[PDB]
Amino acid sequence: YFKIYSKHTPINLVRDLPQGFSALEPLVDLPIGINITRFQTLLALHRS
Amino acid sequence: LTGTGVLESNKKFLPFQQFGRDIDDTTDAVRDPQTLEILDITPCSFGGV
Ligand SMILES: *[C@@H]1O[C@H](CO)[C@@H](O)[C@H](O)[C@H]1NC(C)=O
Repeated sequence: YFKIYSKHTPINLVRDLPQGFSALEPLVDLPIGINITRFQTLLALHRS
Repeated sequence: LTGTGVLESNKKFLPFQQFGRDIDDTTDAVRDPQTLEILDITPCSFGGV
């Protein structure tokens, strides 16, 4: 089971992580049943 | 989940949350399927005679 927990926070700090506490609500539980050892972040390019 | 008790509540459950637990860890509220409402479970009256 792949458990994904999520939390969305409005912040106004410029560079680093704000210091505080926010509990992450569970977002989804996926019955994927696969071996995971590596992960990748997906970004979006901007073209002009 | 089986049990005995009397089934309205004012507890603001979060959407993921289904049931509720007291200090004793006994279930105090549950979310019913089909209708999604939150029912407070209070143990039936008992005591010494
Ligand atoms: C059946 O249950 C689902 C969730 O458990 C609920 O969304 C749906 O409204 C229910 N349908 C009826 C007819 O009770």
